[PDB]
Amino acid sequence: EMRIGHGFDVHAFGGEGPIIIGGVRIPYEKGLLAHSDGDVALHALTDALLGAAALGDIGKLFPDTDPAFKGADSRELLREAWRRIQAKGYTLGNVDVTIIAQAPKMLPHIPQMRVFIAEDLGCHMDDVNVKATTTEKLGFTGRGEGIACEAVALLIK
Amino acid sequence: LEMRIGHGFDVHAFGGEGPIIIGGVRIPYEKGLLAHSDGDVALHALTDALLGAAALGDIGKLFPDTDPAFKGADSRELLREAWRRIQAKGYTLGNVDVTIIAQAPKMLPHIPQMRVFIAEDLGCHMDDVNVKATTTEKLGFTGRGEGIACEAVALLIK
Amino acid sequence: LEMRIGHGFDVHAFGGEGPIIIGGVRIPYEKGLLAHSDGDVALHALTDALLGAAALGDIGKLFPDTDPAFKGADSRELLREAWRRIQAKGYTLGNVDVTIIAQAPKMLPHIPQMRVFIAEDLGCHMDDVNVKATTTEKLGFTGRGEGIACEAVALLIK
Ligand SMILES: Nc1ccn([C@@H]2O[C@H](COP(=O)(O)O)[C@@H](O)[C@H]2O)c(=O)n1
Ligand SMILES: Nc1ccn([C@@H]2O[C@H](COP(=O)(O)O)[C@@H](O)[C@H]2O)c(=O)n1
Ligand SMILES: Nc1ccn([C@@H]2O[C@H](COP(=O)(O)O)[C@@H](O)[C@H]2O)c(=O)n1
Ligand SMILES: CC(C)=CCC/C(C)=C/COP(=O)(O)OP(=O)(O)O
Ligand SMILES: C[C@@]1(CO)OP(=O)(O)OP(=O)(O)OC[C@H]1O
Ligand SMILES: C[C@@]1(CO)OP(=O)(O)OP(=O)(O)OC[C@H]1O
Ligand SMILES: C[C@@]1(CO)OP(=O)(O)OP(=O)(O)OC[C@H]1O
Ligand SMILES: [Mn+2]
Ligand SMILES: [Zn+2]
Ligand SMILES: [Zn+2]
Ligand SMILES: [Zn+2]
Repeated sequence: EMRIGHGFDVHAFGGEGPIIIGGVRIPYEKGLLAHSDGDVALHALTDALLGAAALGDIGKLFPDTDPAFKGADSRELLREAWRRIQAKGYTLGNVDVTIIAQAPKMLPHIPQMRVFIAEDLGCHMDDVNVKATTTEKLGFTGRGEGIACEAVALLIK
Repeated sequence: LEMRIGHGFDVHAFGGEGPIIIGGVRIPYEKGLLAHSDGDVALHALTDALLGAAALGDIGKLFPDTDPAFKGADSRELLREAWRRIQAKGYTLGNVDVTIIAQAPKMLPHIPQMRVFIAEDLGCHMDDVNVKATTTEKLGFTGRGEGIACEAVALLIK
Repeated sequence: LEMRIGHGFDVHAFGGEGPIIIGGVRIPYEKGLLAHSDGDVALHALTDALLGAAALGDIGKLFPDTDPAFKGADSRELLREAWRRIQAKGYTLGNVDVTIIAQAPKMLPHIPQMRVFIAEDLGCHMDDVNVKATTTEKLGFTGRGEGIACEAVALLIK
């Protein structure tokens, strides 16, 4: 059996940098407003993984209303989601993540992001892709109001 | 033997009175959605993903804005009919995953019923259907309460 | 038997004179698309989907906006070079599905020609390439006619 999933997330800028994306602290004039650590990339990825396993989404598994997850390490959440996916008999095919942001520059950090995500999913780095694109000053990402991220995931068996 | 991927995306603007129909579910809201059909963004994006996997183009290439026969149409009927044409070509369902993007109303209490509706229209197990929701934290047209967007991916098997 | 999924997304802003180039096709329009290369949002998003599935990064990494060698670049050359690298890694094409998000110009008449170009660029049959277009009902930056967005998913086989 092969199964696909798709995730999508958005956080607004606010407060002071740095931002955490893909598990990586990236310097920036602004921070990301969030109940958790604000990791848009890892939230979208988790949604894509949960989606492929028909387990719902981060909001189902870890509510924005529970004080246990305030300030939470989004990597913990990723690892918890992954344990529950594996408990259902799933194994990783591949993941592909798309960070949508006018700034900061993401490319320097992508290698460490992939290190983190490969480790969290107990897979090879070769099964994890991350990329970035701007929207050329258009939309809320273009105007510097926030960052969006998508992910797809392919699961096996 | 063969596996195929599809992607769909759809947007409707709010307008007039509630309720809204999303994933076939009547959801109470102070506003409705503007559409030629019933406005089911979630089912429109799903349909587009299924047709795209089967390389049959899209929902426009089957049910045009022009035709007055599709006015107020049950998007489930469109879904079932696109599904018939996809099956006519040899494909069976792998799985589908749908992402509703909206600031409001809350979608989560309605997701189980949406999945029941979609699993039936596609003749599959409910375990092959996933629906989720996310806000854009007040950002963009969805964040400002102007509309709702939905995305879907589908895997088909031949 | 190994299959891999990829996703790409891109946006370009309108500006300067038409025509625009989308999916390889010169499309008459009142404004152009501002880019470093020729501005083909569709092929960029598609290239990213393919590169993503192969875990080769993205177009910005492969073809930096800083390098003058890519000024005015034919996006189809970028697509074919990315594809060559993916194939060197042992991948063959499952299928692709592309969604153009634009208020105008009208994409439908041009889609057959886009599919021919993409099919040629990937050494595949047209059956394995789906392209569709949709609007966001006058919402957001595409709805206001500010630019054009494109998403793509891809399935690769090793
Ligand atoms: N319109 C919406 C948007 C999100 N939700 C749910 O609430 C949770 C929190 O929303 P966000 O992920 O957008 O911060 C989501 O995970 C989703 O399950 C909802 O029920 N209705
Ligand atoms: N830029 C666009 C947008 C939509 N369209 C067509 O309009 C149909 C319906 O899309 P919308 O009603 O969301 O605009 C699609 O099937 C597509 O063929 C187009 O040809 N060019
Ligand atoms: N926030 C961003 C946006 C884009 N990028 C990178 O810059 C390059 C070009 O981005 P654009 O597609 O928006 O022109 C890509 O390589 C992308 O990986 C980045 O490193 N950080
Ligand atoms: C998920 C996808 C494919 C989104 C692109 C669709 C779109 C037109 C967004 C508008 O930008 P916006 O949300 O920033 O609206 P605005 O520019 O009016 O703030
Ligand atoms: C991830 C969760 C978990 O507290 O927190 P946020 O940081 O608000 O992130 P988002 O994906 O916007 O909402 C889902 C929440 O469940
Ligand atoms: C469902 C159809 C047909 O009435 O129209 P709407 O419901 O308005 O949705 P839209 O995204 O404008 O186009 C898709 C059409 O197939
Ligand atoms: C395609 C490249 C080539 O210089 O430039 P642009 O044509 O500006 O397109 P975009 O996707 O915005 O940037 C990525 C670059 O690789
Ligand atoms: Mn998407
Ligand atoms: Zn989040
Ligand atoms: Zn629609
Ligand atoms: Zn581009």
